Amino acid sequence: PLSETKCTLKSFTVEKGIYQTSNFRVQPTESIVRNLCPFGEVFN
Amino acid sequence: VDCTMYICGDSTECSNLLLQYGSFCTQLNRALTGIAVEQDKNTQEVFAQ
Repeated sequence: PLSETKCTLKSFTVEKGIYQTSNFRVQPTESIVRNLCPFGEVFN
Repeated sequence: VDCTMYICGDSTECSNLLLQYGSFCTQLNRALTGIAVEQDKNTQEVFAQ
């Protein structure tokens, strides 16, 4: 996370202060998907 | 405001195209940061003299 900010300033000298590096996101673990056909009425 | 996420919701299909408009994504952050940085300079000079 330190090396990605130096690419934002394009400089090898990084002045004292706070710099905003690229954002982060939390990523998804899994997908959640949320009648009946009468095969008991056809086959039986 | 994150241009990449705002314009293109979490999807690279749109993220790729955004690369073709170049700095439009970044320079906005530079503009907004340019605002938000001095927003504390305002409160700085007004209240703390």
